[PDB]
Amino acid sequence: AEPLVLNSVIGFGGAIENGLIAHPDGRTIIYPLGSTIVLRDRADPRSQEFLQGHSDKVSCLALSRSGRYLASGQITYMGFTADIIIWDLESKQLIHRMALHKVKVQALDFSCDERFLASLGGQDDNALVLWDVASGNAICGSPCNTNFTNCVKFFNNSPDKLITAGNFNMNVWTYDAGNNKLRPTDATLGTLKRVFKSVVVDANDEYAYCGTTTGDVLQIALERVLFKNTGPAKGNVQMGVTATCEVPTGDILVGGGDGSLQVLRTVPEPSSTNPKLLRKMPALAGTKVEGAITSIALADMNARGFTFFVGTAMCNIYKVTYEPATSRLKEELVQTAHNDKINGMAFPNEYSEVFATCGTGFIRLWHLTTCRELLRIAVPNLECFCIAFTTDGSAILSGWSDGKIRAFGPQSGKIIFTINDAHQKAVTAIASTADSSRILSGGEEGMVRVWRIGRTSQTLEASMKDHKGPVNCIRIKGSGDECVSASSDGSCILWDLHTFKRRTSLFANTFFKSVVYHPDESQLVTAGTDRKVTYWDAYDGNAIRIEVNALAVDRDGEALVSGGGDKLVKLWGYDEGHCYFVGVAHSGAITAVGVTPDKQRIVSVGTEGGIFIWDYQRP
Amino acid sequence: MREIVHIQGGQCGNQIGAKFWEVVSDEHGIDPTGTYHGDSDLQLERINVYFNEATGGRYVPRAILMDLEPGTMDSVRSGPYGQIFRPDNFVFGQTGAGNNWAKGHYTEGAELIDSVLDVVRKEAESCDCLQGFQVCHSLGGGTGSGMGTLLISKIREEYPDRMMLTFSVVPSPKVSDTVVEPYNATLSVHQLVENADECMVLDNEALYDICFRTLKLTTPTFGDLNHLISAVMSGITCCLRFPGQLNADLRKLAVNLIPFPRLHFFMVGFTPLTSRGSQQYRALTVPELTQQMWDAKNMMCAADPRHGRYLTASALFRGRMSTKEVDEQMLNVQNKNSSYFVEWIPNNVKSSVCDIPPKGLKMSATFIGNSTAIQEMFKRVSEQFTAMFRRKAFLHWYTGEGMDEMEFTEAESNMNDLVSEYQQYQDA
Amino acid sequence: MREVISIHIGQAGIQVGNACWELYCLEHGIQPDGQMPSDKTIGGGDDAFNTFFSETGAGKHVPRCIFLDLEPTVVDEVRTGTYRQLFHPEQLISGKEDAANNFARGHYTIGKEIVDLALDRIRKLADNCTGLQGFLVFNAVGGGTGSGLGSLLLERLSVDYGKKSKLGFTVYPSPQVSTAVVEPYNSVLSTHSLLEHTDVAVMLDNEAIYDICRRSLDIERPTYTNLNRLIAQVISSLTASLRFDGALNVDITEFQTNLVPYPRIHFMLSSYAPIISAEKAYHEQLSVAEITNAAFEPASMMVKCDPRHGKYMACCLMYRGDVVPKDVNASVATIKTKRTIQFVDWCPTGFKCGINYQPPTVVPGGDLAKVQRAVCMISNSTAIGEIFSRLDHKFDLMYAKRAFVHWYVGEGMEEGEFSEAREDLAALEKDFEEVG
Ligand SMILES: CC(=O)O[C@H]1C(=O)[C@@]2(C)[C@H]([C@H](OC(=O)c3ccccc3)[C@]3(O)C[C@H](OC(=O)[C@H](O)[C@@H](NC(=O)c4ccccc4)c4ccccc4)C(C)=C1C3(C)C)[C@]1(OC(C)=O)CO[C@@H]1C[C@@H]2O
Ligand SMILES: Nc1nc2c(ncn2[C@@H]2O[C@H](COP(=O)(O)OP(=O)(O)OP(=O)(O)O)[C@@H](O)[C@H]2O)c(=O)[nH]1
Ligand SMILES: Nc1nc2c(ncn2[C@@H]2O[C@H](COP(=O)(O)OP(=O)(O)O)[C@@H](O)[C@H]2O)c(=O)[nH]1
Ligand SMILES: [Mg+2]
Repeated sequence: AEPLVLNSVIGFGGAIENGLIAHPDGRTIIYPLGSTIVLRDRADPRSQEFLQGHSDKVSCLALSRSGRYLASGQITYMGFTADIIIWDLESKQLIHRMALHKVKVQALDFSCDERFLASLGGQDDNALVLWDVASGNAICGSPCNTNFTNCVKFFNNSPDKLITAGNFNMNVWTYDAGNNKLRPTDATLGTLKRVFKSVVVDANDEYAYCGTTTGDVLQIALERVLFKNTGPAKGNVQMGVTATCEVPTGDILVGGGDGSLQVLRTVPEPSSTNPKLLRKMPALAGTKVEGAITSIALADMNARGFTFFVGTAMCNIYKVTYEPATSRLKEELVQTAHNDKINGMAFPNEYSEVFATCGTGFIRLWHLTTCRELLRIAVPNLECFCIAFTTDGSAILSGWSDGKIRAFGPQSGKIIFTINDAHQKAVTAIASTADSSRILSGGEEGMVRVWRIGRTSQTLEASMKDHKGPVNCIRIKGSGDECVSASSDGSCILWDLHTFKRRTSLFANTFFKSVVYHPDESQLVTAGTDRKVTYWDAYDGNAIRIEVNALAVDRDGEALVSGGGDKLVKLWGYDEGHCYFVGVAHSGAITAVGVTPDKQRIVSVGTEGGIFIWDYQRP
Repeated sequence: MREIVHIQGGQCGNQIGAKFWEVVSDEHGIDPTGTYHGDSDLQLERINVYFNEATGGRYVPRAILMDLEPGTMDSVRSGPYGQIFRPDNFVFGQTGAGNNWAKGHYTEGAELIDSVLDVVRKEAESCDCLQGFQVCHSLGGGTGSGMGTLLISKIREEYPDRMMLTFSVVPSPKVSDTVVEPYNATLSVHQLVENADECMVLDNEALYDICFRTLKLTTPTFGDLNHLISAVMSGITCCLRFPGQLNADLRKLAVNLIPFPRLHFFMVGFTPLTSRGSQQYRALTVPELTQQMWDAKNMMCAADPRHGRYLTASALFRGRMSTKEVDEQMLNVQNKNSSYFVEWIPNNVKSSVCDIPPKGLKMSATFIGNSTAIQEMFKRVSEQFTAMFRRKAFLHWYTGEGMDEMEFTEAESNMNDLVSEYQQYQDA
Repeated sequence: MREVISIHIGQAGIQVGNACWELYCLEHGIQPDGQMPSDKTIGGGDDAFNTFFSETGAGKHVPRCIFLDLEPTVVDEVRTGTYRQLFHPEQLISGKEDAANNFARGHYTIGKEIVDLALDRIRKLADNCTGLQGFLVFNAVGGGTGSGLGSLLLERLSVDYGKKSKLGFTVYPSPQVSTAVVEPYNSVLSTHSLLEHTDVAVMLDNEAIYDICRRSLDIERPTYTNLNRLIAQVISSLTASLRFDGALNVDITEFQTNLVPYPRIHFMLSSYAPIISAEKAYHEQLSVAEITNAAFEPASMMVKCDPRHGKYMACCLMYRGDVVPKDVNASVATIKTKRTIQFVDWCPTGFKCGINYQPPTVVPGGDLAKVQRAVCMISNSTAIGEIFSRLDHKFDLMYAKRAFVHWYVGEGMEEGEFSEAREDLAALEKDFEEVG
């Protein structure tokens, strides 16, 4: 039926170099996700328009001038062609779907004339191809060389030449008119071996600027391609230049792989002491942002300066307003997004306004009405699993790939306790009692344990409940005292926990991912590899049997909401069993789903690195 | 355990292996990506017989592809399931074979054995319990006969205790796709007899009839013939792969089928086999499968069992059935055509069965037979060889690789000694 | 990887060298200017032409051939024709003076000065190949260059390589039609020195192909281009396995082992089918059965030799386009049922067949039609001795008179080479009778 309004989506494609784009003279920000492109309003941080036409993951993004259609590359599997896709604007649908570059797409760009679109093969199959836009067909093709190129750029004028740089090579290619060939001219630099990363061309094709892993910003002339000036004087960028762009005044924004964002005024200057010699590029303004800078786009405010949208590797979006009048550079943090593979969701009991997300680097906290994440409790190396709230409103439990559980609080302060060696390796599921007096931990090496917890003294008891495989999920009746442990063998086991004697329940047809009680009933709903949403009996039975990973229920058993390897979200009238109000466009293997108890909202989260919000209506 | 290492010699052997490794890849429910996507645990319990572990939950086939002129090895690499093979398991030489057994076994064979034998060993210790070898031949061509037997001799001197299977496809009596064919046939026979334990013989001719009449095929391509051989190649190892109320390892098939160290040339056929028409009428019953396999049509070898006498036999079913049915069926037949069997062997059949059926069907079977009618093929070949060796036709090629003529006398004498042995136990 | 070297000597050799090198560049899309569209990795097509070309540092494809001739007029024509941007002028060899239908002039006096140049280009060409399948010679017996230079070359090649295979398509002096008058001599002198140096030898004459274009194509104006147009079709059918796919691929080694029983007996015949115009193809189904019937027909042979007076020692059939091998097995059986077709006893076998999925390509403005099928046959039959014997009769008919011999002994020869080559003619002929 598909009525499900998409209220909010938080996410960002971090390490997609030059992935961030701003609509030229438009009100939209364009940036990629797991496998989609997102066009947000420039102002209203709700109006999103998503484009989903790729199969695996967007890899490169290019946008032609004049707000015209934009091209999107794609990564694919080992021996299957990539898929460049041209997406129209003013209609926001597909136009052409071109296929080459058997491994992945490395770089794309439009010419000043919107008629030519150049592509660059992956690590393997690295060749330079030209495409026509009217006919989605390849005009010209040629392999660059052994040292694989990295970035390519059309000239701002004369849309007939284009410069490309890579590992140990720079070239300028001109498209011949007599044939389907394009002739390269190599770059001549004096005994210099630089791994060029980013390349920009000035407005008038005078000088090409090129970043370097060493940290230099080599500016070269383009009439002849020879080299002119090295880079920033009074030092050197720390992690090498990664995200370079040009401000219309003739200066260059440079962002290294550490967060150093500075402005180099590049006008050929004579060396003061030695007149027949040039200086290096000075630095007008400088700042520090959080994380390696990967993408820079421009927005002409023209009142004082310019506002540049800066996407950093840490999935943060900054608004860097710089005015050269007083050489003042101020940054703002517009939007943040998680990094990758959000592992666990958590809702505080009887609270439908704030929630928490356990990811592969650390725990973040968000709230309902706005993204506006509250805090990020960081643990450097090892990743978190199965975040949990202690019942009735209490600490946050987090079991890590170390095999240790740790407790934090609201402000989360300092670690409440660390149950170390909680399992052999990689504790996987964690639950608490309704009295917050014991904590269940199901590890990845097929074991279940429980720890008794006092007020300030912890109790390490030796339950050692042996299970048949990794424990995907653990649930407990909030009404009484019981336990259910799922498995990567699907044999969901009912433990009594009064005697710890493994009430002999077993369910074996495949291996399961998520099990849920019916609220105040002897029923069960389990989800595993094969499409199975079977309703069980707590009295060793199966009421009914109807790739799925996550399940959730309402206050009462109204709407069982579900998701899995399929990129959809299925809502079910629990008692009736129909798939009403099905939602789409979650580009990746969805991992968890929540119901926001008090209100009617379904939060969905998957491995793509994003979070989605929907409403909730059941017949 | 019971891991099986696989070889694919010559073009045909390289080609039928593309199907056999495509059928089994589906029976166990893995993807051409190498990642398993079946449903049961039974696909994974004995998956080790045909595959190896790989990083990322991937399984790659334990196959070895040898061929001079690597042109065709591009085809299988471009096939839908060419992505699963280990590209270091692609041994080839650029110079052609010439359909000369000598250079395939004296000059060009010798230069690749060191590489191949390095490959075979690289995956012989990877087996916690190596059961045996298995090869895919074609006795007409130069690589298959030449390299395979030369490869076979090397295997025997280092793996004597293990068993060397051979899915050899023999030349045809009436048809000859090449001209020097009988030479490479006999010269290989002088090698198979002494360095092999079991050797099925199959021929394109009956493969054309079985395709033509029973399946009602119009245009039999090569893949279909190999599609058939892929089936009987999978029908053998159901006991090693799947459960069975009466399992049957290969080593117990050999001891149950060869009374003497040199009567080891077999004959095969598949069941059930029906077009899309009669499958809507025919029913799958134990009686159906046993009469079809016992017939003298389904024998893929171009031989007539009626002219001979079954020394031994066997049957490999698969599907949930009453084993008593199969018990009496083989007892009925052993009584009716009592002339086609031997006397000094009281019960000369082995009746195996497996509990797991084929993928889409529910029941199936496979026949094996060590009859003395197979000596008929060796009579034909021994004629053509002695006709041209009577005139030394095409012979300058063979002495052109250091070879001699005594070898042509020896190989023929052994063929005569062999066919004679199948006559002793043939008292009409 | 699988590459051959097509040599074209004499005038006819560089005449068919035009047609074949007109055919090849068309089947592969090779434009006359070396290159073709979608040449680079954008095309995604390799190995399809390496047998006949060498991609430059970028774009252009130079054909791997050699045009050799003493008459400057024809080689200078190709230098002027449309197909000049193809050939590197190191390939196109010429000389100030011709051989003028003398063997010594082609073998003893002039040939010795340019062969070294030829070998130097071959050595420049042999080193470019990774896997060399074999030499491919195009001779025209009956002239001074062909008999003189070709023979001298093959000696130089054998003492160079030996291990390499030699193959040659040579046009023989027809029994009835004869453009020259002294061709018996040089033909005799050619046959010998090629024999102990060539490994295989195909034979065919214009008079036979004169009937082919008459009976089948129904053209009344046959010229040298048409015959050469057919020879293009023949060899394209042979090399197809070297340069394409399809069931039962064949290479020269494979093809040669199962066609030459004895070191001396290697002279073979040829035939092509179907040979039809555009309209007959509309009134025809072209089943594999008829095409393989017209193949073994002694009318459709390309030489005026009757095989029904001898026995096929072996045969080789190269189909093309849409064929499935049951049909070959089907139709080849039908022939082996027939009676007019004989075989010598010691070979119960005799058929090395082959298929190729790539269709036969027609030339624009050409004469043949567009078909999905075709066959070319090559049979080594003992009936070939007859045309070998006619020349045996024309030699002594003149050598008795000692007519025209002063040219030869005057040009650095003697009478010995006549008698010496005379005995090899008889010696060969009896070998064609020993096999009975
Ligand atoms: C709906 C249905 O049942 O259709 C059948 C079917 O009708 C028939 C005609 C099938 C069908 O087979 C053929 O038509 C066929 C064509 C050429 C050569 C051989 C067979 C079938 O293709 C074959 C296929 O059989 C299998 O899949 C087997 O498990 C077989 N699998 C393969 O060969 C295979 C492998 C990879 C990819 C695709 C197929 C197998 C055999 C041994 C060991 C493991 C697997 C099935 C049941 C059917 C169809 C689809 C029509 C038959 O074959 C098999 C192997 O069962 C032909 O005689 C049987 C009788 C079946 O009734
Ligand atoms: N079928 C066919 N025969 C040709 C063709 N061109 C020439 N011939 C024949 O070639 C024979 C003469 O060949 P030449 O090349 O001139 O002889 P030569 O060895 O070069 O010696 P010179 O003529 O002195 O240069 C004649 O019998 C021609 O019929 C052709 O294009 N097709
Ligand atoms: N079942 C089957 N048999 C084939 C196939 N291709 C060839 N054969 C037979 O293989 C024989 C030739 O052996 P080949 O491998 O080509 O020569 P070799 O490379 O020197 O060993 C011929 O008799 C063919 O008929 C095929 O695709 N399927
Ligand atoms: Mg001439």
